[PDB]
Amino acid sequence: ATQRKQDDIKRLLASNCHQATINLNNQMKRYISHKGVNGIHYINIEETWQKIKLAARVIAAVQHPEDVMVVCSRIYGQRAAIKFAGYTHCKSTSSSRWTPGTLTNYQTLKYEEPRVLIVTDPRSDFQAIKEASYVNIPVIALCDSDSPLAYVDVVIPCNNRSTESISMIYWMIAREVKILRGELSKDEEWEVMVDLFYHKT
Amino acid sequence: PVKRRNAGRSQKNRGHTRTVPCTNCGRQVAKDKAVKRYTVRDMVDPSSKRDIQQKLAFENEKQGIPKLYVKLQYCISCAIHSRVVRVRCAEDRRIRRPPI
Amino acid sequence: VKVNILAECLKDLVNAEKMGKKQVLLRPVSKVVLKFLRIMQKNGYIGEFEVIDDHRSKKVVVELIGRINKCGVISPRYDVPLADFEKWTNNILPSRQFGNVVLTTTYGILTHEECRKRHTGGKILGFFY
Amino acid sequence: KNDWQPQTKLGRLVKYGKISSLDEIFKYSIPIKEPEIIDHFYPKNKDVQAEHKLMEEVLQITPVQKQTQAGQRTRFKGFVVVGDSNGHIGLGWKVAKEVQGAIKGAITHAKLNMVPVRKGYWGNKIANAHTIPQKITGKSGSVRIRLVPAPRGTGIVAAPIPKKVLQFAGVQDIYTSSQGCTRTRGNFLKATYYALANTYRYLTPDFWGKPEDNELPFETFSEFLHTKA
Amino acid sequence: GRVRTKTVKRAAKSLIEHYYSKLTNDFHFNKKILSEVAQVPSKRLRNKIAGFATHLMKRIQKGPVRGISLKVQEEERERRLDYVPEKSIIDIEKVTIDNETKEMLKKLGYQNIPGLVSA
Amino acid sequence: MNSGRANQRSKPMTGLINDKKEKIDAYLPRKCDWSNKLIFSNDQSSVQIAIAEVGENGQATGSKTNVVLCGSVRSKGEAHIALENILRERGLYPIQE
RNA sequence: GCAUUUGCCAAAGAUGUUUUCAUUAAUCAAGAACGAAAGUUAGGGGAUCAAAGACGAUCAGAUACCGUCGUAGUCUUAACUAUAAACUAUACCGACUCGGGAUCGGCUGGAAUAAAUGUCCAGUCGGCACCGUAUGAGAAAUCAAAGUCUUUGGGUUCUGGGGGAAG
RNA sequence: AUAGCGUAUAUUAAAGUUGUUGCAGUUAAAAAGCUCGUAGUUGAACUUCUGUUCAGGUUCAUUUCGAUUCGUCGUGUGAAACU
Ligand SMILES: [Mg+2]
Ligand SMILES: [Mg+2]
Ligand SMILES: [Mg+2]
Ligand SMILES: [Mg+2]
Ligand SMILES: [Mg+2]
Ligand SMILES: [Mg+2]
Ligand SMILES: [Mg+2]
Ligand SMILES: [Mg+2]
Ligand SMILES: [Mg+2]
Ligand SMILES: [Mg+2]
Ligand SMILES: [Mg+2]
Ligand SMILES: [Mg+2]
Ligand SMILES: [Zn+2]
Repeated sequence: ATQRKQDDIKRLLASNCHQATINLNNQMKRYISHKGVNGIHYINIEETWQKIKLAARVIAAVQHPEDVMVVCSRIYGQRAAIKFAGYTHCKSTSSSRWTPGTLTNYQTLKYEEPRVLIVTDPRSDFQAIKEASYVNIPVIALCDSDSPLAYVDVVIPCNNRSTESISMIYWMIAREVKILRGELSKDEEWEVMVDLFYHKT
Repeated sequence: PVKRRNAGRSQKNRGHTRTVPCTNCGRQVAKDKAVKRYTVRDMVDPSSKRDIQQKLAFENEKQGIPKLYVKLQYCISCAIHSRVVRVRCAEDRRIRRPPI
Repeated sequence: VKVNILAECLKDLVNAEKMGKKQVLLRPVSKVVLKFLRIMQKNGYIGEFEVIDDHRSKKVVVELIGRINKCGVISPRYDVPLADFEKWTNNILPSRQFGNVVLTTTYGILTHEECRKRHTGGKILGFFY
Repeated sequence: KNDWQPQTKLGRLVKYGKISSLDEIFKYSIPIKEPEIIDHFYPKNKDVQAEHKLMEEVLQITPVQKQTQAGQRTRFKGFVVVGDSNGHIGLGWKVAKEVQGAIKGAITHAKLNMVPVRKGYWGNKIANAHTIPQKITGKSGSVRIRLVPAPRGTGIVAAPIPKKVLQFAGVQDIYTSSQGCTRTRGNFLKATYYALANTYRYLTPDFWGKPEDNELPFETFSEFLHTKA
Repeated sequence: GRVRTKTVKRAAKSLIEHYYSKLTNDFHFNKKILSEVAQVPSKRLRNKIAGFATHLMKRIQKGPVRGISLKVQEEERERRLDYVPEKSIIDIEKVTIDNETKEMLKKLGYQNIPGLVSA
Repeated sequence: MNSGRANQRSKPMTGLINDKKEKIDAYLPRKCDWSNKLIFSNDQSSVQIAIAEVGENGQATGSKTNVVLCGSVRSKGEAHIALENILRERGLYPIQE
């Protein structure tokens, strides 16, 4: 608990990143702290923080950022993740329609060959993960309690339901990646509001 | 080629289940196997309803005409022929709570 | 009805190696099971293991890495004269180049190799590779 | 258009003479979809004495039937084996309405299917690994094949078909055992192939230690790939 | 029977794709534009293409359209969508915690971090 | 009870070695860092994750840990676990603050 | 195979046990207890249906499907008989390998109320199942066993070896 | 094929189509309608574990060395399973 870390957990809490649906894929058993009277499943936030940083370290690892690929289906993380790809200089799946064959078919128009893949809802974005499975491509996923971890290498426990949550997760990851890349000081605050990544109605 | 896993009858954990005569034909059929639909209909065509509800002597009736209750039990040949149940594709074949 | 505790423990073991599991709880256990494990460990396959004393039979946790391709029991425990060794090493083992057939002898429980070096034989227990 | 323009990252890495050897591709388990990458490592300059000469063989050609809108529509299937007698083998098959077509497509397939057989020692280890490290098993459809290592100069003891496969793999000495309906040639071939492939799947005792940790070719060569050609 | 075909819709997509800055709500303009821009073997064809492309200009004026990706106009539209107040929603120095959230924080020991208001 | 796992990595891996002490083995496969299985030529789903090294200034060092995982492990959804623990034993996780 | 009320008679599982015995167990040629329906023997009974049969109709022909009748049977005492697609067409005892809700019977805590042989929640033991899923199996259909099988051995009975002839 | 070579019949491999090794039995032939049970076959765990010292070989390794030679010998030193 530095001031930095306290700011991190405060941000995470405020964005309500720790609220989950009621189903537990048992694969998630380890990431979930509390099970409430109202059935709400509560995530340990420390695990979230840790995983965010881990992820950032995987992304810093790929030499050339365009070999990292963010994939999102839902409407919330469209905005957030396109901004993410914006600051992170990587590739975005914009069209919510992921084309079967995108990773597998060298003949497709959307054809990509990332070194690392990042998905917003393993459950929604599943076809992407399945394709990654055919190519030897590792995956960082944003993961709710209901989400299958099959073929998922880094789990960041989240609430991938809300804009607030998803957006501030992609945000924090982006900021940490910036830091690791020396595009940003470790001590310095980032002038980009989280509010950008929110989905406007 | 086992067609159904159910084998058509809902019966497990017993050797024997009571046999029921089919409404339509009267053929004996297994109570598990039987296509059974409970019917609450009205005795009368809606037009006919208007006509009668005019003439009802006791004005203290609010929906004061009885419904007709039927527990209808069909042998398979009958419930197929009679379209109560009809042929579906392999995947749909296992669908359990379908109507509207 | 439990017959052959070595068989229980061995199969449960192989199963967990096969499922990529990191360790096995093993119950119940015998001398023979522990000497068999002491053998596989000495020979490089399993890792460290711990014995748990419940007042009755016992339990045994086994750290595995993964090495064991298979480890079986032969039942019945046949009679294996020195003459028959060839048979059993050709029939049971993956290749000449490795893997062991463990036996009880009046000189104790041995890698079939330890048996050629001790010049004895006769009761087959199991194998691992 | 006799010049190859790579559609794969790996394709680029190969054509431009960057990834060293074929086995290296096999090592980093980089998927080969491009049937060029393979002809690369096997040069067509034609020096008659190399055992690295890449060989193609048609094995099967089948008149397959379909009943379609009152017509009976025939195509051809074919099976093809590709191998250098030194360590490397692939098997492929293709359906097409013209024979030489089925053949070409099957050659291409077989190349995409290249696999690293492992060669072991029977008895005392002296010179040329003449056989397999262990006994292993191919499984395709009903069929099973078991490959058991044989002593020096035993030669290949095996049916005409798996024999042909094995010779392409460069296993000199072997014992065979087969279960199932073996006359189904595609399943027999397949089985033998998968079997041969499982050689490297088996964790033998000599594989026990810590492996080398290397960076993938793509991470090393990242600079190259992101130049625009 | 006025359903329009493959050739025509591919065409219209392309014509907008490259030319959107040149294009008008007027058919008669867009048909001449097309004529200059392209090889179209038929009068009839060109006119069908121009009409559909016009139709799609009108559909674009209203909002997003499937099948056509105009990256310039989409990035302009993206900058359009950003608006940020100075306060955000996100106040680090004041944050509100449920009862259950509090229980999990007790578990991690973070229950007391500065600026946390329980509800 | 870690001992066997450590001793396992203690010495280097070797392909087939004849009595003349040559290396005969065409290539030395990578083995998975969790299950310790062999990484196929043909493995569609086997994966090598590189993770960056971090100086106290947040700086990447350009230094990388590579964690190899094998098809069966990712596929069973053990990956998200395996990795974390592999990073423990290498001393890189959890992340300090 | 078993479905109305109540009373009686003996029996049973699961659960609960910091109760007792202490290997007393598993499977099983011999040898035995059961064993739908139909059928048989000797009495009863006989309402419904209803083989045989008598008739109507239908039909080229109907000794059939349909209709009106109707005997044995159907029910019951004592007895025989031993057979079914007697079907999960899936032997029994024992391990071990995925996930998820629900269900029937015990128990253990907890919560609400109108304070109980009732609710809800969380455990768990045993049942009948189901839904996902297998980098497990299979010729497949499919199978959480039909998995832990050429990487072939936990214990034990039974059965098969091209088709007919022929039970 | 060859001074031999056809054919018929029994038998051997082919046959994991008799199966101990080694087969099948939901639907291809195949689990007995069901229980009890004697022969038969089958049977849970525990007992001088262990440690310390000596010697003899037998193996192993080799940044110990040697001698000679087309490879054995001697020697190290430690390391083993022994006896
Ligand atoms: Mg029955
Ligand atoms: Mg055969
Ligand atoms: Mg009578
Ligand atoms: Mg007439
Ligand atoms: Mg009558
Ligand atoms: Mg209670
Ligand atoms: Mg089988
Ligand atoms: Mg399969
Ligand atoms: Mg299932
Ligand atoms: Mg067997
Ligand atoms: Mg039949
Ligand atoms: Mg005993
Ligand atoms: Zn009927």
